[PDB]
Amino acid sequence: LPAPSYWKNERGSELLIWSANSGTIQGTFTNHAQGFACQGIPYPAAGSVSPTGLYFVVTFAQCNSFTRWVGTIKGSQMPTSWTLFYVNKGKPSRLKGGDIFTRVW
Repeated sequence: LPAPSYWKNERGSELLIWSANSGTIQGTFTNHAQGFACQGIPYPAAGSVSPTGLYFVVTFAQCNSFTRWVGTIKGSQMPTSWTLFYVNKGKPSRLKGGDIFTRVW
């Protein structure tokens, strides 16, 4: 994982990587989905990078949710799958999906 570096997915979410030394990732993630109560606020991204790939987790604190991405780095692209855990009648739920982050700088 190059660091620092900056990546965006197809939905326009941002991933800023500060460092990834000794395979611990220190990053900042911001969602930009209009309507999501935690969009536009930067949250820490934490995880691990290895020869096998990477994973990172972001907790959107004010929204009682977190997402974990797991994937790999292939040059300027970072394909990943994700699992979101959240709470609308106050009921927790899970969602699953995929993202490709592309390196911007």
